[PDB]
Amino acid sequence: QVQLTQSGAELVKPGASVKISCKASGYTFTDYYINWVKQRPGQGLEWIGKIGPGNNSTYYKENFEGKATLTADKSFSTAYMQLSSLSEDSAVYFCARWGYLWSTGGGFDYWGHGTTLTVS
Amino acid sequence: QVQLQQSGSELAKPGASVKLSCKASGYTFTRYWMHWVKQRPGQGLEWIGYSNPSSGYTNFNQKFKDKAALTADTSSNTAYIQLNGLTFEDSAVYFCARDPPFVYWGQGTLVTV
Amino acid sequence: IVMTQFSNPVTLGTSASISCSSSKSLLHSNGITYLYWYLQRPGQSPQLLIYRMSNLASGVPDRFSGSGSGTDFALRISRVETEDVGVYYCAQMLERPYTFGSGTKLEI
Amino acid sequence: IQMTQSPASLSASVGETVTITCRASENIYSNLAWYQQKQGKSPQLLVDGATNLADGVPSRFSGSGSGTQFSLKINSVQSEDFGNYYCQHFYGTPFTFGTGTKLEM
Amino acid sequence: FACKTASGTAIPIGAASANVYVNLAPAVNVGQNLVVDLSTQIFCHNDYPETITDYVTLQRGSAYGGVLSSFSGTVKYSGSSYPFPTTSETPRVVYNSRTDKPWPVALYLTPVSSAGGVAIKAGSLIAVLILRQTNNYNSDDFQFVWNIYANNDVVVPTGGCDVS
Repeated sequence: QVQLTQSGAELVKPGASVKISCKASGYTFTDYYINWVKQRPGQGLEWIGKIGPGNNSTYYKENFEGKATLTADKSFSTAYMQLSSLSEDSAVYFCARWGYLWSTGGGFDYWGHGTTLTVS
Repeated sequence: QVQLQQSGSELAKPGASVKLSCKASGYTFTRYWMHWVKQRPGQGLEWIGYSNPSSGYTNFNQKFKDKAALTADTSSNTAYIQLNGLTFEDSAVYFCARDPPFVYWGQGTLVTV
Repeated sequence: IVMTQFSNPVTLGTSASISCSSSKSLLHSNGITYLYWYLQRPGQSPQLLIYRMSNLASGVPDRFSGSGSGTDFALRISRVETEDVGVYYCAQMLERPYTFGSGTKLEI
Repeated sequence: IQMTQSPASLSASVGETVTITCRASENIYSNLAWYQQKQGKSPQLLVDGATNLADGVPSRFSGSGSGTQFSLKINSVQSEDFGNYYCQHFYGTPFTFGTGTKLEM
Repeated sequence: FACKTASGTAIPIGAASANVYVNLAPAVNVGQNLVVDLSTQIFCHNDYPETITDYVTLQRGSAYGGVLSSFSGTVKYSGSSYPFPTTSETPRVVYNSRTDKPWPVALYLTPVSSAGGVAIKAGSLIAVLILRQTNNYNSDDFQFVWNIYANNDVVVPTGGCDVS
């Protein structure tokens, strides 16, 4: 019955930094992992980084490393991502979950609403 | 009720072997395992032995490898033990216990060098 | 990891057959296939459909079923309804670089 | 796995409550036993693992605590033991005992 | 955990209670005599080796009851010998590789008489064990119970050499 929400639509002039967050409620936030993914029209979907609040361990791919980092708030559920050294990245940012707490589905479940990060 | 009895104090020269006898009665000696606890005079306690009277397979603790023998006898109702290698640091008493945690205990033995 | 897939013409309310081809198949000892399968509509958020291989999730109907093979992938729909249309995805667990599909949209 | 305990020496008065605690790391579970030592006698058991008063004492002895913290609290003390209190865990093959705490009264 | 039986039987994992059907091959040793050898029939595989590793243990609330009365057993949990009316907690075993790995346990019996033992009817209860697991990530625990079921009509020799 739970749902995910993020933030409002933003338009940013090139050369600046942008902040988009994810908010969760209705379950324990300590155990489930956090993954963030982007989709673009005409290009395939690909996820940026893997973060877990239990150990604060950051895994990133080689191509998107040095662009952004992922952090979650332990007191209340909130996901952080700050874009740095920005061009033409006008797409949609999502926040996703991860399963398999002991013997469950173990897939990309619970997907949130859509936003827009346009650039000029 | 069940009781535990054991031998009195025995002194040994350095670099020798000593045997201590623990005797039991009442309960079945075949069914129940054996424990051993080392007590230095006022410096806490350690955990050492773990023997089965049915066979001879023993589970030691890490700090000693060949320093103990832990021989068990199953016909005269007398659980035995053997200590190999004697120095000044081994002068402490040893206890007898039954595995139901550590309920019934023995008396002790003043082993000196 | 490079992966290749629109869709064939589909008869109204019969079946759909789309395939996922891998540059390197995944069969490891116990003989289970590691795939992932998604569904989305325009505007509304995507939802999960199939995990591992023919394992149902949440409260979706049981009509979604597929066939497993090392070099070929298959999945079939039985009934076509208004919200059944859209674009379907495909994902594999290729170690640390997980990669999703390029998309495949069903049409009439 | 280690066993360290804090209070050591306490007090020399009759009537008030006392607190004895043992501290362990790497999260041992509900398998800790408490029993006392008399200066000239063989030790005897008091409480089982977690909280469970064993047969052999009708006095007020109640234990509590779970996770990594375990402590013992008793309401009244009179004509009791002079020696020490020891705590014993049941987790793996190398059983290890804590240090000593002395109560006078 | 997705353990399977060598006869093709898969076990449930969501629920606490479960049943396994294992045949028996009794034989006599110099000191004791094995009754159930599970180091071949039961073996497990894990999932996702890169992120999550697993550990499994058993507590002291195990019993030998059923048709047979309580005896003094001997258990090898990939190590030394423990009494089967368990009074302690086992050491930890770890799973990591995706390939199948055996889960070695043994079940013995202490001889009381030189003649023989009771017969085992095909389809009964043998022993009850409880297991609890912990992860590399989550700090909580999840425990469940297993009871072994009889599949073969065999006898137990107890002590001596059973000749027929």
